[PDB]
Amino acid sequence: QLTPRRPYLLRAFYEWLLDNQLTPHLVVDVTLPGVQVPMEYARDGQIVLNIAPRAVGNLELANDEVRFNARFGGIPRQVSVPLAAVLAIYARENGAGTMFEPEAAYD
Amino acid sequence: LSQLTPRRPYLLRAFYEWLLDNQLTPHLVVDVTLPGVQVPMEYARDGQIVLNIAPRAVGNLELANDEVRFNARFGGIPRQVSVPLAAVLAIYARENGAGTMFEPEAAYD
Amino acid sequence: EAQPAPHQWQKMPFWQKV
Amino acid sequence: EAQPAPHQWQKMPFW
Repeated sequence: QLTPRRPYLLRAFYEWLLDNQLTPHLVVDVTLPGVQVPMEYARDGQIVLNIAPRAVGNLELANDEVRFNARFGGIPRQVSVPLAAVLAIYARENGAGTMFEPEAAYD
Repeated sequence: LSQLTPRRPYLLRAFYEWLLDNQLTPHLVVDVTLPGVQVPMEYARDGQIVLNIAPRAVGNLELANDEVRFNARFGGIPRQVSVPLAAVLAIYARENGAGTMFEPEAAYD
Repeated sequence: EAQPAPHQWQKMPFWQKV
Repeated sequence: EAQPAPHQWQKMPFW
C-alpha cells in the first residue's frame, strides 16, 4: 500500500552527515537485479560507495534508485543502484549512520 | 561523537515528505511543557498538543533544524505557532497512524 | 482546514501510541 | 576523489 520510506530516510541521513562535515558512504547488496556497479570492486555480495560531493558527479538520490558518475581506479564509471539494494549509509570517519530495515515493497 | 548535530529535524522533514507523497495528513505530537513552545494552550491537554501540518491546515510553514513554525486557525482564530525540535515527540498520519515516535537525542536531554 | 480540537485528536489512531 | 578499493572499504568503522 504505502510507498517505501527508505529513499526519504536515505536523503535525510545523507544531508545530516554532510551537514556535520562527514563523508557519506553507502553499503550495497550487489546481488539485487538492476544493480549497476563495477563488480571488480565488490566482495562477498557487497560493495561500498563514497557518495560525498568530492567523489561523485551528477548525484541523484531518487526514490527508485541512486545514480551517479564516479572514478574507479583510472576510469570514470556510471553507477546505478536500486533502492532495494541499499543496505545502509555511514560516515567513513566514525561509522555514524544507519542500516535500513526491510520493507514490503522490496522483495 | 557527542559533537554531531541532532538527526531529528532531518527525520521530521523526511517523514513529512513521505506522508504527503502517500497523500496522508501529517500531524505532529508536541510536548507543550518544554521551554520555548508557543501554541494555543487552549488546545493543549495534559501537557501535549497535536498539530496538523499538512498544507491545507497551515500557512507559512517552516520545518527548520531548530524549530517548526507556522500559522494556523484554532477555532476560527488565526495564531502563530513555534515549536522547538526538542518538543516534537512524533509525526503521524491522521488516516492510519503511519509515522514515527522520534528517538531520544542527547542534544535535547 | 481548522486545527483539530482535543476531543478530536484524542480519537486519532496514533494517540494510543502517545 | 577515487572510489575505495575493497582492501580500503573493508577497513572502515562500520564493520
